[PDB]
Parts: sequence; C-alpha cells; structure tokens
Amino acid sequence: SGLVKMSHPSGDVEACMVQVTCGSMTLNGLWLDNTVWCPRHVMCPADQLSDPNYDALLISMTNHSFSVQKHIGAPANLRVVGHAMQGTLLKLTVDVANPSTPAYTFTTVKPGAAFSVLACYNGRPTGTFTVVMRPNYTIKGSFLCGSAGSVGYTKEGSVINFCYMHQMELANGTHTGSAFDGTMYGAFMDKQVHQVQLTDKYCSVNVVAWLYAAILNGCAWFVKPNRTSVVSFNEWALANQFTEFVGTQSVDMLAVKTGVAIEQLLYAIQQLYTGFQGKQILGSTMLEDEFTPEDVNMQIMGVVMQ
Amino acid sequence: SGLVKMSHPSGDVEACMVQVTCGSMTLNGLWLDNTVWCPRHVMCPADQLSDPNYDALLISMTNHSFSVQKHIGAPANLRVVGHAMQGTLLKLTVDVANPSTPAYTFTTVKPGAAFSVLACYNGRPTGTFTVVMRPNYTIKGSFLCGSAGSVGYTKEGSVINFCYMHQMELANGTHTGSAFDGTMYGAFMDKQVHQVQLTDKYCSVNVVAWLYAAILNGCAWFVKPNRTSVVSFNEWALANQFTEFVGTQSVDMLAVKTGVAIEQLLYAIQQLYTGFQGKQILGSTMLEDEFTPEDVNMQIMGVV
Repeated sequence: SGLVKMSHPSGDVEACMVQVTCGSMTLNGLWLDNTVWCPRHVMCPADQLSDPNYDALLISMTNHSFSVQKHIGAPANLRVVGHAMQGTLLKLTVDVANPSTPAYTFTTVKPGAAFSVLACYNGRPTGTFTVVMRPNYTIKGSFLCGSAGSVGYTKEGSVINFCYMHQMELANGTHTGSAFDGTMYGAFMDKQVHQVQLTDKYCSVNVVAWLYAAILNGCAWFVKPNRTSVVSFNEWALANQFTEFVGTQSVDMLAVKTGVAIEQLLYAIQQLYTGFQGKQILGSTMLEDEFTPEDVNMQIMGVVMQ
Repeated sequence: SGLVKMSHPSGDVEACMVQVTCGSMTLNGLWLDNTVWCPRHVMCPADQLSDPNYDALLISMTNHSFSVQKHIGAPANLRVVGHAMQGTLLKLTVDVANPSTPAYTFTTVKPGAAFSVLACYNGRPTGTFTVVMRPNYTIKGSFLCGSAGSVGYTKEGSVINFCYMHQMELANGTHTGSAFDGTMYGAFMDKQVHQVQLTDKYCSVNVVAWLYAAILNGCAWFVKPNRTSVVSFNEWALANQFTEFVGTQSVDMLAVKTGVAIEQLLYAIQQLYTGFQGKQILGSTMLEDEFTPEDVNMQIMGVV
C-alpha cells in the first residue's frame, strides 16, 4: 500500500546519455544505434540566443564542429561522421553503434500523460523524477542551466518510448522541450524572447485516479451517493479550468476494484475544488493531478479472483 | 528552477539486484562482492509469517536451501557457499564476485534524512522513489507484497551508501526495514502481527529548507521581520509534534543566499502550522518536510 511519485528505473537510459560539444558550448545528448540526438541550440553562441538563425548556423558547421564524449559508465570513443537538423533537434551520426541500445519508439505524448525524466549535466545523469505533460504543453520540473538534452521517457515492458528532450525554462519551475520528431511541445520556439504561455488546468482524469487511489488506501470520506454525469462534469470543467474528462479502460478498472462509480468522483471533485472541509486525502489538502490511472493501477496492483 | 521529489539514477544499484529463493518464498537481495544480503523471512513459509521461529528455521537450513538468481541484466547463476543471520537479515556468501559492484559503504540514517529506494519484485527493479526516515522510524513509501529486500541508498560523491533494506508494512502507506547491520529501524519485529508506532512529527529542519526553496522560487509571501529563536522554537516544538531544529552548513548557505535568517522561518512555521488560510507555498497548502537542506541546495544551486 501507499501512493507516492515514482519514476522508472533509469539504468538503460543512463547507458545512452552522452555529452555533446559544439565549439565553446556543451550540453547532453541521447545515443541510440549510430545516432546522437541533441538540442540544436548547442550551435548558438550566447550573444545570439535572442534571434538565432539556425539555418545559417547549420551551414557554418562541418562534422568536425561537433564532438561527443562518453567517459561516464561504459566508456566509448566516438567520432561525428554526419550531421543534420530535424526541427529543433540535431541528429548527429557517429562511427560506433551504442552497444546497449534499448528497444525503443519515438512517440509524442499528450497532455495529462506522465513520463520519467533523467536530468543530466555534462552527460552525467544526476537525478530522476516524474512529470506530467501539462494542458498548456509545459512540464513542472526541476532543471538548471546545462540540463538541455535531458530526456523523458515511458516504458511498456521492455519497450522505451522516448518522448521528451529538454530545451528551456519559461518561468519558475516551468519547462518545455522537444519530441524526438523535432517538434517543440506547445510550438514554443528555441529563441529567447517572450512567448505566450496558455493557462494550466487541472487534469480531471488524473484527479479521478488519485481519488480512487485514496479509496483503495482506506481514505473514502469524500464518497457520497451523489453523481455528476460525464457530460455535466465536462460542461462544468470548461467553466472552471479543468480538462475534459475522457474515460479509459484503466479508469474503469479502478471503478470495478473499488465499487465506486466515476460519476461519484466527478461530483466529489466539484465539491473538493471549493474546499476540503478541514480534512486530508492521502496527506494532501488540495487536489492532486499528476497520478495517472495507469500509475495508480501499477501501484495498487492486485490479483483478481474470477 | 523548480523543486520536485527527485531520486538518484538507479543503474548502479540495478546491477546489484538478485532474487533469493528459499522453499516457497522468493524475495529480493543485494549482491555486492561475494555477498548477497536479503531479509531473513525468506526462510519462513508464508503460512508461518505471524509467529516465525527464526532460530529453528535457521538451524534447519543448509547452503543448498538458498537459490540465488540474477536476471538479464548481465546474466549470472550463483552458488551459495555460506550463510549467516545478522539481526533481521541473512548474509549469504556466493562463489562469484559481482563484476559491477560499485564503490559502497553501509550507513544507518537518522530521522529527517532522505534516501532513494529501488523497488523490486523477484529481483527485478520496477520503480524508484525518494523517502525520508520519519521521526517515528518508519518510511512513507509505496510497496506491495514481494517487495521485501528492496534497497534504499544515498550517493555521496563517488560512493553509494546503502542504508535500508525493505522488510514490512506496518499500516496503510507506512513501512519499515533494516540497516545492513540487520537492525530494524524503529525496533519493529519482522513478524505479521500488529505493532504500535510512535506518533510522527514534522521534520523542522526540512520544513525550513522547503521555505528557503520557496523563497528561491519566487514564493516569499510568508517572510516577516518577526523572529523566533532556535531555543524558543525547540521548546515550542516539544509541545507541538515538531522535531528539534539543529542548524547545519547546508541550511546556513540557504540563509546567506536568500538574506532571510533561520529565525524568521522558525517564526513563520509557528504561524503556518495553524493553517495557510487560502494561500499556497510551492503549490502546496500544507507544510512539506521531505525536502532536505542538501536536496534544496542541489536542486536550486547545483551544489553536488
């Protein structure tokens, strides 16, 4: 029992992290097979970060402009033998294939989805934490200068989905990055100018998951027979900066396990949003929305008599 | 910027995890050098877990009673060539040294100290999270049956300090385990009977660190010129379910960086304990005490 924020074991991703340098600038990259991925802003002199001309920067490079180091973990000696730009990322080709390349995909994640982040500096894995892709296409992380190129991922069995490469900080504790197709989440630009940030929202389906976790952990004071339909809830959500609730198999499994209907927790959310009545839920006195239905199912896993 | 619950990368410890089987029971173990550490209740069949006779069980075992297997991972079989009971742990000697043994030490953590946990089932790592040793010598984690033998540790410079091997659940969301000398944190018994826990307390020094983190993340609304002395705070703490505040260099570095004295934050704590009254600190409406001064200094100033 218990529900806490937890991340995937990081070892197989740690074996893929490298340091990438372009002249005077250094950041992190991800080595898979004969490719190293990194932020294209490694090419940009400090004094040009407010208005980079990335096409001109790329033209100015040769394969010799870049180096890749891996001194940490299983060491490797790598030479850059090709370079290309794909959106907001560089795709470097190296002469040695990573001998510990995991089975992987590159698939962009949607808001409300959680992933593990391996925060790195100078190619050294430093910490790991879990974030949720927010409704405004930011993540709420902990990153300092030099963390660009840190990666985010999920795992399903042995298959890793690489979904995030860190780029920038927008505001205190507010971050964003690229998907591995080279697009930036939220269409933010890798340019240091002001950029519009849409308002964040509570992720309704995750709040529902957390309340189910609470019930499964013997905290059910907020359950009443009162229901709010998914339709009425969604109408309310549009007025109260909650996301649209979309039910899933994962949420349905929690409803079956607890015997409490989704609609009972939608009603509970509307009430708890106005106040917790001097009470706590799983040690919190405010709504929690970064525990997904999948995370709760994994943490409260049980055999089922049939 | 930002402050989040964070754990160490787990790969070095992943490379040390094995499963240990004895009879019908399979748990996790930690393989370092020619030694495998695991919970002693691996000996006790599941139906006997509420009143184990560990001495009688131990007398009945031979080296052949224990099977140790390492999963891919780098593969390894492994033969047990010795065994000893050390408090609530078994220390098994095996015939092959772990070729990926990290630089390590064994430590015993104190209340308020944080460590990373690598949660494992049948020798396979499934997740990692960070906990604090509570003032009542429990931890608040997320563990299911089969997780015993999971490993808690910190990393100091180049060295892993192993400090916890998971043993049991005491109540919902409330766990304990042992140090590697075999001593259970909080002196709880490794048996499946109800055991009373001491009342938990807020970890004062960690609440201070978190308030400093808040100030360093543009959240300083609670700062006033008012002060409460360390001595006066600690008298108040005895009566109000707070631990004794003891200053450290890590805390002083935060005081210097922010220009806000420890005593301003001790006063703030005394007012905030009564409730936040519709206000938030770093996204929370309650006091947070599982961010240590060292964690804050790392996350905010990068001070390895």
